Amino acid sequence: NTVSGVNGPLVILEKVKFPRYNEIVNLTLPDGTVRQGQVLEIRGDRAIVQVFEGTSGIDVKKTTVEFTGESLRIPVSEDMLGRIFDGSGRPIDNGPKVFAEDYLDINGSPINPYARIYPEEMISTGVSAIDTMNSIARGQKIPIFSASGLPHNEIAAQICRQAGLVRPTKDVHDGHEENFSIVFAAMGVNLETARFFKQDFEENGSLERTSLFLNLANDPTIERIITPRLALTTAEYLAYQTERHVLTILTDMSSYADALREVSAAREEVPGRRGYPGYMYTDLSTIYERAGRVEGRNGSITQIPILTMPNDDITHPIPDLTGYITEGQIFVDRQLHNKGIYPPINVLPSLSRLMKSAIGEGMTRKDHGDVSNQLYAKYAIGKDAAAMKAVVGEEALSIEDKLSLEFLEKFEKTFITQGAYEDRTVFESLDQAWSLLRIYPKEMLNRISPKILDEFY
Amino acid sequence: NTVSGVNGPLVILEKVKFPRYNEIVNLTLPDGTVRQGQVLEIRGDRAIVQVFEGTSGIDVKKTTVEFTGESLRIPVSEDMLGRIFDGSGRPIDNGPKVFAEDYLDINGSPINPYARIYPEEMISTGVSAIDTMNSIARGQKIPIFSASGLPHNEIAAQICRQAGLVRPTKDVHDGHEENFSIVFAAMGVNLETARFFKQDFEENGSLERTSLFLNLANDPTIERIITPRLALTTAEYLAYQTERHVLTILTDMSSYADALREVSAAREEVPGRRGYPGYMYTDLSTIYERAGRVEGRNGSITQIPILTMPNDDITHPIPDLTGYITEGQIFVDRQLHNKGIYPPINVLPSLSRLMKSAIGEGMTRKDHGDVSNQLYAKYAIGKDAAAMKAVVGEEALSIEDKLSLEFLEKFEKTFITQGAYEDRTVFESLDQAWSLLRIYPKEMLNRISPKILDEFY
Amino acid sequence: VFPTRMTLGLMKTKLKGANQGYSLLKRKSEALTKRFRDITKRIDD
Amino acid sequence: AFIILDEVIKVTNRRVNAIEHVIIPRTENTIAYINSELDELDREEFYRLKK
Amino acid sequence: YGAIYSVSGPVVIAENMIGCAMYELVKVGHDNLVGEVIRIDGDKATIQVYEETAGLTVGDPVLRTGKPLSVELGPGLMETIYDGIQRPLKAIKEESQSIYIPRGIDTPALDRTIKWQFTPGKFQVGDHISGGDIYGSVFENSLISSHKILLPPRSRGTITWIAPAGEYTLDEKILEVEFDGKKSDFTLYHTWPVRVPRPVTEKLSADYPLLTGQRVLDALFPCVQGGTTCIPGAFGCGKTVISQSLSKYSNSDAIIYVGCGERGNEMAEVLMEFPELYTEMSGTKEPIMKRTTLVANTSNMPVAAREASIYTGITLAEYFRDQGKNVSMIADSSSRWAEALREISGRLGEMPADQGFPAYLGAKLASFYERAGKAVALGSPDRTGSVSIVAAVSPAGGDFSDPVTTATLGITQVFWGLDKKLAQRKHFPSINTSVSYSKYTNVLNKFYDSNYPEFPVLRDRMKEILSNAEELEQVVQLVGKSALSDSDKITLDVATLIKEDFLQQNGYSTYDAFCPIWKTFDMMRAFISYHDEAQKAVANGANWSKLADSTGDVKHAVSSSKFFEPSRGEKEVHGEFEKLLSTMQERFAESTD
Amino acid sequence: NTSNMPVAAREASIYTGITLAEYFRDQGKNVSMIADSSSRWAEALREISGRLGEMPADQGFPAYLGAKLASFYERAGKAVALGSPDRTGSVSIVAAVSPAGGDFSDPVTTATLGITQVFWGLDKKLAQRKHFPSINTSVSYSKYTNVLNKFYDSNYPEFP
Amino acid sequence: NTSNMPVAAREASIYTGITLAEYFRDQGKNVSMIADSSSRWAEALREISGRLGEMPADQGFPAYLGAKLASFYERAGKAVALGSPDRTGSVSIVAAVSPAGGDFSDPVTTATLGITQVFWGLDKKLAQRKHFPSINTSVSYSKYTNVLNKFYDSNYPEFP
Repeated sequence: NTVSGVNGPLVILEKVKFPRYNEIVNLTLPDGTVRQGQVLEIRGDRAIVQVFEGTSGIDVKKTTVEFTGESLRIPVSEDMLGRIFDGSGRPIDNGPKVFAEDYLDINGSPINPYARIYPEEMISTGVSAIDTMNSIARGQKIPIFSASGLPHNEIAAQICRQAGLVRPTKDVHDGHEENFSIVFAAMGVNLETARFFKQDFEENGSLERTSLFLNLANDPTIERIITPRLALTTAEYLAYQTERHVLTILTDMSSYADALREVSAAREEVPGRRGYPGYMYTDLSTIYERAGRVEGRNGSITQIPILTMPNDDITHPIPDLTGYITEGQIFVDRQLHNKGIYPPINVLPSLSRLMKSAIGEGMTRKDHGDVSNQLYAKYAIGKDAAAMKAVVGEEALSIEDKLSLEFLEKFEKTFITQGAYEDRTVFESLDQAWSLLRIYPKEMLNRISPKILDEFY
Repeated sequence: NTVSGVNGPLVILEKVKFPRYNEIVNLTLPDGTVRQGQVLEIRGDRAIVQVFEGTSGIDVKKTTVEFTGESLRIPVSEDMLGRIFDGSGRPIDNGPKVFAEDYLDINGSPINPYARIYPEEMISTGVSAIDTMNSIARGQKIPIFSASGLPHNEIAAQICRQAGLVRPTKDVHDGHEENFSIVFAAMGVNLETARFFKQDFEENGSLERTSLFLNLANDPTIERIITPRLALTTAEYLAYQTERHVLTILTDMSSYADALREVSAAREEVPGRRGYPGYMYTDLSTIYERAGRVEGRNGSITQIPILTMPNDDITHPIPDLTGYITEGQIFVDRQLHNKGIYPPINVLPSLSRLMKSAIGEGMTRKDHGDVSNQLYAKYAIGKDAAAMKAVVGEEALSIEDKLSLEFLEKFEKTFITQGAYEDRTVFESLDQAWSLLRIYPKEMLNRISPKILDEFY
Repeated sequence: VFPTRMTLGLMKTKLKGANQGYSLLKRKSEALTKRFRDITKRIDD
Repeated sequence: AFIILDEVIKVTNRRVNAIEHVIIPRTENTIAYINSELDELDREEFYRLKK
Repeated sequence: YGAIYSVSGPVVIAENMIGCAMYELVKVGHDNLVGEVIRIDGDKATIQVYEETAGLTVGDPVLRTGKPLSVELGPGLMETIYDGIQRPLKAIKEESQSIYIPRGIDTPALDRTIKWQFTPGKFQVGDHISGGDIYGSVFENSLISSHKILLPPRSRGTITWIAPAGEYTLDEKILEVEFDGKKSDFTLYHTWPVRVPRPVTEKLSADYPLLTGQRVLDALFPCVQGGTTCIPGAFGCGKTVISQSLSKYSNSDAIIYVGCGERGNEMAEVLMEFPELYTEMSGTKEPIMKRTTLVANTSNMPVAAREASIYTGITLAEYFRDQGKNVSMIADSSSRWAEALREISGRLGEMPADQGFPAYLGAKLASFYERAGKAVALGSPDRTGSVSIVAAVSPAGGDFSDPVTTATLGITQVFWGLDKKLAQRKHFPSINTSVSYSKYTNVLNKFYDSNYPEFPVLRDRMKEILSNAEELEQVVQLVGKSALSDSDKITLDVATLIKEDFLQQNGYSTYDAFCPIWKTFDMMRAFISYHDEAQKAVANGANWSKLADSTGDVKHAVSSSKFFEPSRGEKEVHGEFEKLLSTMQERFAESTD
Repeated sequence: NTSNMPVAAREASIYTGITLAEYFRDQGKNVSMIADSSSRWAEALREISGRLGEMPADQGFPAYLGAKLASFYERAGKAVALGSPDRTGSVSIVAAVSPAGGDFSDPVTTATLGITQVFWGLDKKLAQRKHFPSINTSVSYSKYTNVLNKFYDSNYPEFP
Repeated sequence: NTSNMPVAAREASIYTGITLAEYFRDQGKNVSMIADSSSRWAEALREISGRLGEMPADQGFPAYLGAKLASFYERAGKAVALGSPDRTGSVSIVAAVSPAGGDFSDPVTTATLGITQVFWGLDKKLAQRKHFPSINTSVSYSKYTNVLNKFYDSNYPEFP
């Protein structure tokens, strides 16, 4: 019938019981302009919609409604790469015409792929601080935790730029002979940043290989969050159906989170813990749904979501819920940034707990696990000692602590300092780790089994 | 009328408004299962009940309700000592009924059968550390505040079992010539832990002296709050009518805080900081109202509540509010527990607001108040002196502090370390005290009168 | 700036650290100063 | 020995005063501001839900 | 019957629904999705649907089946990986071509076309029977019969029919009992509501220790069987790795491993790793797997699916306890069960009461732990079973005094620490000595005492060394190292030895990561024998530095204790350790003089 | 009133005392009013607030709190009684407070120091030594001192 | 606009002032839009949610705050002019905010910082020594710096 109300951007339509869940409605406004909307809820002789398009143009009773009859599904095809899309599907290149071979649920309730084969072979980044410390295996969801007051967007662009030199690094490792695709999902991203991102892919030559779904925050909130979900589904098509390897970079998770809070405020749902919802977890798990190695056991979808800590803490709702769903984390420091070490990653609270499983032989060493353990322990002591120097004085310090102070500086300025376009092989990165480690003799190193130590010292 | 609905713990019944408040209702299920509840709220043709057992498994048109016509009361007798009850006052004997001589309402009493008279006679727990430094008196409440780094129930058991072995020692001293009784309430105890308490009373011979009312961790939150009210009324009967001093042991108050916090003081209503109600005070105060010296003037109920501090916190609402109503506290610590000290009781953060003044003279010597000044002082100085030893050595350590260093050790290892079933009278406790102070000369015990000191040294 | 939620456990222990430190180093100081006075007098003579 | 004592007393005195003035009151100011924020979250949460 | 009133979230509300209970099984819509009516508010029933809604229409019919939602406990439980309400995942891979079925499918609880071996028990014609009695068995482990098929509670009467030994289907009769008229015919499986406990005749205190195998766990306090245990986390503490290590090392009859709302990658890890691992006693086909029955639920499955997880798993453990088997239940993470309770709270849109957590949260936790415990088996034959629960926790509320961690530490009886910082630096599983207690220690240690170990005396001194170490640690930081006496240096120095050998645990099982309890006592015996000698030397005159040089050879050995194996000295302890006690004495006499 | 006895009686307690006291001020009687304790008293209010289902304010303690504390201290003081005789009385309120939530910076205590003109501390060490009140010269102040030293100087003392 | 001058004026102020900058951008003019002070705008969202009866989100500031701010910055940029002659115009936003919790931990500062590319801090300790505008390396960045310093390098300076 007609709009009962509009409260914020959300619309209450008083209509009949033929729409399904996540079924599209088409709002006919008397301005000669159609807007589209998706049912958040269907309820008795009413629907709660948030409109994807516009935000005004509403009328009280001069509105007319009609149901689209079709629930939101993605047209996914063999060629989706080398094209620029928006999640709203607007023409900026492509967007409404993108080819189709299947229509797939965003929900991902039919196919739902999930590992049942262990995180298999190594994935390269050419960053020592990612590969050595945490290590990445196919199908892994390891997150990059960044901060605000520092550019989180810049750390996403370095990962983008060095990505796709990565496929050659894997080629070298052998047992990877299949296509590489990047599926890039932008949500809450600025117009200037968007252009940057486009640039990174282009310079490597991965533009041809990448599919972009773009949303900005001037598009309605519900749309913004659907945009990466559509993109993961497209990734899933590539991964399962034509047995390709997909790395999907999903930025910005804070932005996904921002939407969640706004949505719900007079529905059955209502925002819970700390002003961020109590069902915030489910929303993150839908993104995690389409992650792991795919069925048939070739190809994988690997996922590195980009998360920003807004006050530089893990106790805040956005980093806290996420890190639990993840299987370790990578920690970005403000202090290495200010000094001018790029990319600035502190390894102190960084671990990925499937490091053992991720690494294997023939592409990574057996010493690899051992090597990470050594760097943490010394790096940790060095930090602890620098703090005591400050208050009490150098009467507390000892000779061992001097080795440690010296070890902090060598680690920060050699291991963590590298290019934005300077890619490496995994074997080199372990060789440089060793160099730093040479300053403690064998008897003060005990984070490696002594058997392994004698070989590589 | 039939059940309208159940939303969480709270049950909505459409049943008519003719039942009174505190009125027991019987849920008649088609599964041959009868469950009882007490009306939380009686309203106009609806009632909200929380069910004593279960909350789910009822229907809305195959479960019907009947009103008993009798409100929540306990059949009170003195044949209840040596008998095992649950958390409604029903037996778990598997033999004969409770037995009554009166029916007393459980709410903090209908009539309030207490008077306010200052404490004047010692109550003994059979452990030197509690009794000398922070004495217990008739109608005075001093809780044991312990933490989840301790085996808090296991310590709780030692206090309780050693009680009432005190009564023949007091009898020779002439402080108690009228019987001892124990009323034990378990709230939120484990099946195995519950068993330990019981076996400890059998061994000591203290089973005959106690009645146990049991609430298990798996029984409803409303069952759990009913449990101490049963114990205190039973104590009030023993105390008022047959003139017994009755020592009531309520472990664990922390579970009690949990039941209230969860529902029955946060049903849909707004609680204060950290989810723990602001009227949690009001509830605590009900328990304290049914405790104290009673008509007879050889009858009192002395109370030792056990509160377990979540993580050892001093900014959490639970120890702070409870702590205002009670007259001091005994603080237990983690530090002593590690060293191998049992029971690990420290008397320095601890306080008993009225030491000599609370307790009497006739069954305790006059030296108790004086000795406590010396033991406390030395103990304080003693903590500090050990930290100093570690740095300075013993080549420049102070003489006063050198004796205090050795004093810290003995105070722990003999005055605070005792057996499992080792019982010590108050006279005895006093003698040990002087033995530890005997090492210091008179010129480092200068806060005491030469007459008393010359006798007691 | 300072953490949004739960610095308090940490800050509690920071508070404790600080406070123990002041006591012990004042004792260490107290012993050095006490000995030094005695040595000063020996020396003048 | 007296000369080494002479040196050490100056260092040790600096430290007692340094913990006292800079560290302890910084620690008071921080602990209070985050305690009050933290409490505000628990109470406002309840207030929004209740309303 | 009913008409769908709202579909809101993955939560569905349906009108015209009365005569429905709060345990009733309901099928939602005309696609017939699996559901359960959790609560009812008036004519409108609030139903959680354990599959997602991506096109569920309003006004479609909802059919109450007329019975509760239960799970089948019967044949086919082991050597199989299941979902939150149990439907063969393996069958689903092949048929549905997807890891779990599409929304709007229903698959049967067990394989229906698979036939099993019935053996008749000790209850024949005219013998009286009751619940938890063994009417028969199936075989589901090679060396043993791991599964006793028992009569459900509140089933009684006298037997008209016992089927003789042979192959039957699980839907076909093997037992009939006559009570109040014909009570029923019974089949190989039985249904039991999973939200509801399985009764016990009586509980008898945990007093039987049985390995954990991990070096640290065995050391601070003894290992326990029939106990209840909390181990911290942060989902970056090598929680998966110790779980796999834990499965191999426990020698219990049966294990239930429950992934509450896990990664999917974690579920791959265990499903793949288990058949490669050799059972320590004597192997079986695909050894560890065959003795494990798996409930493997991911977090990406709805909130409904994750709440049935913990429940069905404990119900398999409680049946097994009643069967006469000692069970290890490993739950990872109990904080993810609690995370789920929050999600249902947000979806239902109820007010919090527990710091951003639902009203029912404290009570639900408390109820779970009680179902676990050491017991004398339910039934008239009387057998021994126990369930030991090892439960992982992690924060979930942004606080260090969080509702999940606090209410669980109360109901638990063994508490062994774990620090995130140590674990990353390489010391997993980590342990915090001042943030630990165990109530079962007193009886268990005394058990190890009688068998050979001098165990009680050692345990108290290990903690003591570590206590003094914390006190020392603050002085060491501040003043420095240049002020501590000879005695104090040792305390730190022996503390190093324990930190090195127990807290670190090298590998899955490589570097002899498996320590038996008797080996652990020997590892400890070597350090404390050294401590007492070491304490005497400094006291009788010998500089810390001098004492360290002179100890030399015996110190390197005790340092090297973890690579060594006890299977080449005796079979559980090392001849090398016995020789070590003589060497200590000899060294000491030379060095002192 | 002990805290166990009904909450009406706790809240009415200060009120009943001030009205009674004020009447004695009208009678021409100098009254000493001793209250123990206002921290408890703020708590009586917070309890009532949560039961009813109104929102309390700062630190979980109510909105009405501050106006109620404030009215109470300003009610007490030296006055000439109503009516033609004009007899002089006084009401002096000495209220005790303790920490509430265990922090002594919480709203209750801090609100009351601002209103007060008189402060006299308590210290555990000084109390053990038998010094009562347990005051030194910085745990205590009086701003009433000025007028008071002037009053005493008049009487004969060289007091200021 | 003035402090209690109509809340429509305050809420609208930022939108109207950016619309005027955009008209000018389309002619191919460079504009600099100095918003002073948008903290007060943030206070205006706080008010709009409460008066309406909507529930807000973290720290009594709604979450609709964050989307509404992001849309405002996106209307800015360097641009190629609307219309067929083609020119380049700009709308360059520099916006002040403030604390609201006496920290930079409050929802207002952190949300606006999330979006931003240039960050120029605030230092109370430096402000006392008489320094204005007071910034520090540790509280400021510009992601434009790299490209900017090269530009400055051309003009004569050793700037990078």
